[PDB]
Amino acid sequence: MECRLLPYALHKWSSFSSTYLPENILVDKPNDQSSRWSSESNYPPQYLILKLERPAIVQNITFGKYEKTHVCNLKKFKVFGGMNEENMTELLSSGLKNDYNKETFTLKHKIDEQMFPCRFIKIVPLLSWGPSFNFSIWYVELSGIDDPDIVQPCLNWYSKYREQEAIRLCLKHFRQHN
Amino acid sequence: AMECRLLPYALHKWSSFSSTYLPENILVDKPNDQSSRWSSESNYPPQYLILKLERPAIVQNITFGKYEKTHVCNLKKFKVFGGMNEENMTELLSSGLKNDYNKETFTLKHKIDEQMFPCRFIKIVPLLSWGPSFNFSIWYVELSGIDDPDIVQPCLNWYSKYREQEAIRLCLKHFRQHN
Repeated sequence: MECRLLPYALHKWSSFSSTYLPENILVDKPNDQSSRWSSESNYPPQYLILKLERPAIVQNITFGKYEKTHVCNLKKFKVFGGMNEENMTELLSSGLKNDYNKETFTLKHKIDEQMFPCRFIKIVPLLSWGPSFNFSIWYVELSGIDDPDIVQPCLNWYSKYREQEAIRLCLKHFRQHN
Repeated sequence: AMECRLLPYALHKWSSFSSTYLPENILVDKPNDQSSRWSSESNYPPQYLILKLERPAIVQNITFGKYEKTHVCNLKKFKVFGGMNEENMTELLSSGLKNDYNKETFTLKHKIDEQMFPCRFIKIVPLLSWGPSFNFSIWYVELSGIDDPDIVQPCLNWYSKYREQEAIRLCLKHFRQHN
């Protein structure tokens, strides 16, 4: 197989505090207490939306950390993904250890046995290890399959799937509201 | 049976209103009362009234009352829309009133091909006063058409099937425009 780092850019964010920029998640510098995104508050919604350079089967997410334990670290978070910003699919619900060790998590990337691609990944912090302090994310690395020979047929399948679901739900909702 | 009849309505939403020129003033036909009108707060868009019928109906006409004298606030141009909900309403009429003291009645679009369709909401959108200066004013509105449930219910059933087809067409058009 091949599994590759999937580059991304920061696309949207709920908020940020001071100089704790969304873009700080791009670099792994546990050596620097300011190299993180921090939300402005812990009240929802808070999130970062990452836009991949190209669509990919997004298989893992890796979170870096600070050199020491940190109150702002995410005790709980969710990850969503989709081909656009709206209607994203939940890919993961978990949490980080409050330590200085990088952690990698498998993301949902199949429906039944068929792989599906994302263009956007949304990280939703839910709980900090110390309840008061803003949510912080130090570093995010996405990995998966970006080989077009795999991604393209998955995109084709997934476009049809989402179209069928849109229709089914369009009519379901149309008929409920009548 | 199936006479064109007055269709009662209530005021549902409005863009704005000036001072005591309430949206509800369109419910009463009092041509000697200069204050018996809805007036928008300004003429900048969008301005509108949305009327909610008591029951769904085939809305066939709209009648506008007037003041006893000519008035600058009278609608030189206006449009009317209607729908089963407030969103995605259909244009039913684009016209204008005479600057006189005569009530005017206009036929509204109420068929798609040969099939009648019903509305629950009617939106009146003033566009021009006679009038360039003064705010948009509406003195009195009367809706008329068929509200006999033996006509309206089957028409609603058909229209739901029609709207479902259009929803599907547009859903796929919009899904496919976003590759």
